[PDB]
Amino acid sequence: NWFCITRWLWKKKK
Amino acid sequence: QVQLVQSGAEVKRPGSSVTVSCKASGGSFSTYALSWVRQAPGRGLEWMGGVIPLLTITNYAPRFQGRITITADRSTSTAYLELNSLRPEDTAVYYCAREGTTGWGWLGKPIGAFAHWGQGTLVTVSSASTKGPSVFPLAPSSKSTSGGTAALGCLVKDYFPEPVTVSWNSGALTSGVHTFPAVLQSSGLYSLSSVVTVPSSSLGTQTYICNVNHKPSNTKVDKKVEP
Amino acid sequence: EIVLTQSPGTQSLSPGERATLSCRASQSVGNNKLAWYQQRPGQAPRLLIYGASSRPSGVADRFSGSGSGTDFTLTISRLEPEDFAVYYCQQYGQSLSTFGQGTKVEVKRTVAAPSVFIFPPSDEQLKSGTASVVCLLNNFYPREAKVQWKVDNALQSGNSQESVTEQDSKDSTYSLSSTLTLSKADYEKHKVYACEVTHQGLSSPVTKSFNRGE
Repeated sequence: NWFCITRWLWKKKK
Repeated sequence: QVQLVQSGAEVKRPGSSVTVSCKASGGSFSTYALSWVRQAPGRGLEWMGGVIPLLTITNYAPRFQGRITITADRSTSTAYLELNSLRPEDTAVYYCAREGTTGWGWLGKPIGAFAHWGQGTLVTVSSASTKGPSVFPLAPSSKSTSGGTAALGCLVKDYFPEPVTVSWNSGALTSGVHTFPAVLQSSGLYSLSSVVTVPSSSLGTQTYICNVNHKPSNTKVDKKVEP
Repeated sequence: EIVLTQSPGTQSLSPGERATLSCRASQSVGNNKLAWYQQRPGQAPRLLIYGASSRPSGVADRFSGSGSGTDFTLTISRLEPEDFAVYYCQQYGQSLSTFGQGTKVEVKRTVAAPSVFIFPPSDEQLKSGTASVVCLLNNFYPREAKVQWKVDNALQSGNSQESVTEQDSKDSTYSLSSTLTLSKADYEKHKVYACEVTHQGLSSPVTKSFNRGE
């Protein structure tokens, strides 16, 4: 889901 | 504090292309989803597509694939929407919206939903040429010279494009004032009327003037309305 | 391609009242990613609830959202003056996001018959070869109103357009304009022009008219 990408990017960095 | 500022109104001919911009400020640009939503006059919201700046990850709605291009310049925190082969059906206010962030602050984990919205950009798609309106008076009835209320107004006809603004007595008169939604006539031109109800005892003493402004044509008209 | 259904499309409610809005999805909404937005006339939408039930900071608590799968609900414990507007639900459970058609919440108030006025075309317009006759229904409620144009008592159809204002913020009424447009030649062919209005607030239909060039 495209609307999940920023969440995953944020988690990957956080 | 996320603020989105969009470029100004546009008027295009069918088949032409348009590019609307959205400059963000007051947060980080790259790591947050930014979408484009549109709304035709008097209709519902329609999600068109979006982009994640960091890797220019775009996501287009199938209905627009081929006609739509969404870009984003990280150097200027500005996103763009390019729509080609315009059609009158594309006449609408286009909004850019950025997803919100968890709890307080704005560096929290994105929430997907659109919490921040630009002011909107009205894009008109028509073959009509820019034209200032003609203003005609809606003369108060003689059937009500005394006793009750009297109504008078101005008919603002055949102008293009939207919008047009109307005031009464340079803005001094605001109560009982009704400016109706413009109607797009088959001629390709817009039309609307502005009315106001006043005491009939006031017809013989107070002058009434409707100030019509149509910036798109740099037109300004002041018309006195009387019995 | 999730289709969102919001019904009724309109609800009439009194102030201070509680409101519950429905939103049905053709298929299950992924991760319950359902959101609700509020949009007032002339203004951009505003996020009220996301994640089907999370209320973002800066949003009064009288706003609550619930549901999952394909059924969802927005609830407004008490309708404040500023809460009367249009509400849209959106699902972002998949790459192709969609919105419902929206539910509009208007202020239900007592019945108010419209005050009717008719305006003949101005001589200034006639000269250009066109005749616009205008009928005005002023400050009435409810919304439903039937405006019939009659020229020499002959019912008209297809040659008039009407527009209605948004519910007045102060008295919660509506106003409507009906414009009959004719060529100058056609206008000159008849004598009596009349506008007939039917409305819940009127015991019997009201007619306003004038004799051309009189």
